[PDB]
Amino acid sequence: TQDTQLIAVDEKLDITTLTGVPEEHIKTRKVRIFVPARNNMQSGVNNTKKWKMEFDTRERWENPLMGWSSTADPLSNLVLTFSTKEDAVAFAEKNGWSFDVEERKVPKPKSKSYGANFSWNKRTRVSTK
Amino acid sequence: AGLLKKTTGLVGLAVCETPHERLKILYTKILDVLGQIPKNAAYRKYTEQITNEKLGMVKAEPDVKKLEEQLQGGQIEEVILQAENELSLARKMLRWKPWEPLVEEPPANQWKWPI
Amino acid sequence: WDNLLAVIPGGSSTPLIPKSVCETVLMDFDALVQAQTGLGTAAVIVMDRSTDIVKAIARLIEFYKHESCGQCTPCREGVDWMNKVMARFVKGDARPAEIDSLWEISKQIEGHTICALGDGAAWPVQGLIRHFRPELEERMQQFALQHQ
Amino acid sequence: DTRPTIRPRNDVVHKQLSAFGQYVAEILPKYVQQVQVSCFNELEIFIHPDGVIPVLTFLRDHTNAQFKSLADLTAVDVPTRQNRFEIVYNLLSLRFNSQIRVKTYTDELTPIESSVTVYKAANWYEREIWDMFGVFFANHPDLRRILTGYGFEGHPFRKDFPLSGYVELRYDDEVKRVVAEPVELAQEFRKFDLNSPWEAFPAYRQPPE
Amino acid sequence: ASATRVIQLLRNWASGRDLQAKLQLRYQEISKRTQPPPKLPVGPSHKLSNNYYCTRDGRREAMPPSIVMSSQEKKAVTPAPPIKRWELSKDQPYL
Ligand code: SF4
Repeated sequence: TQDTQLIAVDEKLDITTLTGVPEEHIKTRKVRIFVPARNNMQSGVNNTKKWKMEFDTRERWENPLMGWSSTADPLSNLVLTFSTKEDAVAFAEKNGWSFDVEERKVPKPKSKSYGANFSWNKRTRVSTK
Repeated sequence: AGLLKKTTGLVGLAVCETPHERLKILYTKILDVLGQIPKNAAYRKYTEQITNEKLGMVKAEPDVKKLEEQLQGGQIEEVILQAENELSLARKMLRWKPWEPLVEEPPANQWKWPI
Repeated sequence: WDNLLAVIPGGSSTPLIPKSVCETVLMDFDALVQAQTGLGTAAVIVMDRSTDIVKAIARLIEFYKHESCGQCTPCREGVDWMNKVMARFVKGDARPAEIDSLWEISKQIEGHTICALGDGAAWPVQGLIRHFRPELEERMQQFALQHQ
Repeated sequence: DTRPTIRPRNDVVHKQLSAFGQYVAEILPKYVQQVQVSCFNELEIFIHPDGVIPVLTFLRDHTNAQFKSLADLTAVDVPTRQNRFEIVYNLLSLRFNSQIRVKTYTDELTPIESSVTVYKAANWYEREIWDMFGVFFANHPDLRRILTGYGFEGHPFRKDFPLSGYVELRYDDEVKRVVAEPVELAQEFRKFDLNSPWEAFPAYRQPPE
Repeated sequence: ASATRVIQLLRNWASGRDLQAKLQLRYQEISKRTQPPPKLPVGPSHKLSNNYYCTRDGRREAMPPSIVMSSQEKKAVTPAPPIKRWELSKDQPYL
């Protein structure tokens, strides 16, 4: 459908050499994904819908001066975005990076019945609303 | 016609001493170069309509002054440029062949905004 | 009936009807709500010209404030708000727009409550806004007029 | 539109771009994937990668389109999408005072034949894209690192590139010359998690995909 | 201001203009630096009634880009009507 001397690339794409990241920062960097857990104090849900590329945390030494957290981890501040885990791993493998997986936290069915809260032979009666 | 202008209002482009018949002959050019395009193609049905019309009002009144506001193309000297540009296209897609359907649908959700 | 100002034949949770409209109405559940008032329990309370109507709802909203349980929000702080702005109405610390605001506020507490007490709070005061508007208009105009 | 908060909409030209969008769509249906307009009277027609030549050659030369003012050659990285790099053109019509905008999709490696022919303004922009995003373009006269530093590594606007970078610089006495050590920040960029977990706009919401 | 008469006519002559009528230094036309309290106006929608955010919520009024053609007799039309040629400024027609 795109016939212009196409090369049948059967090997997984590895663009790691073009981006030119330091060698110590492509192997000694565990790269992980997950969909953020909702902030338990906030009942809002419109954040646990995307996968992200976040890394492992290196050391944070206090500055000899007033005390800023001086860091030498350039890749630490690299929270990416991903619509689906399949696209998330696709980025991970395309620039081959030591990675692990994680399953989307899926809600369970809350069987809710306000009529249950008051009962005669059932113990789910609530003493105070 | 009238007195031939000295400046077109744009540097580089000069007043043509041969305004209408030059535009006409190159217009007959863009009738015939369009010939080797099949009729079902959309660009033909757009072009020959826009072609065969403005070949009309140029021969409708040979004078330069009225024809500026016949086509809303400004001064005639830039209409020569733009009609030539339309000629360039007819030569361009003579090899582009832009009428068989869309090459391939975009890769999954390749637009998908927002993400 | 001439010295009368407004009988309320429904009671507390029922819109006060001005004396003129009381002269021409049937008291059934249908006909009264055609006049936009309620009949409820047929608690026919009579109140004449000498007493000021803003003072009448002053004690009425005070009763509602002391009877709300605070369970649902629109009644809890809502019935508190009606008493507060109406307290300005009685003395006259308001403006003609504020009459519209309390009607708008009365619209918000209408229906949104768990029970009909919040709705029952609207009906008397809501009837006032539609019926005794000039009486409210003179009430808070006088306070500012002779304050200066 | 008696209210003065929201900006008024303009429908007469709103229908005009859509009519012109279909007008372009019918002529060259081989390369136009989908065309649409937004609320703010901005039409965008979407082209296939190998379509940089004729679509712009169309808008540059058509007697009824004649969009010649090349506005900007932008790129938008989208890591989710397979063709993350999205080269974006932008043309302005002098006679018809409108702004066309065509955008394509491209991988890290896949090229685009240089559109310097239709607009030589793209030539100088074209250098920036390979500097700024890194997408190489085919048969480009001189496609150079022109805006980043000499001998830089990688592409800073790939969303995988740290904001601080990879190499810091200082003058060193023992070499009497500027040496590029790896970065070591005095203070770390205190990222802020700024995303309200409640629905922002029910209009543009993505349905369950 | 400042200067004396015979100097003014010297610079008036050398410049061919009357500089004393208007100069490039402020002497007394400057507004007083301390000013009365600036009572600012209010917003156009500043009203206790019928101003719900259900009415003016421009961020919400926006609709995702209206799609017309997707991958998955007629007449020619223009992106906009052709522009019109501006006339010479009747104030200064020729510099
Ligand atoms: S409206 Fe009813 S439920 Fe709600 S606070 Fe008032 S009395 Fe309680």
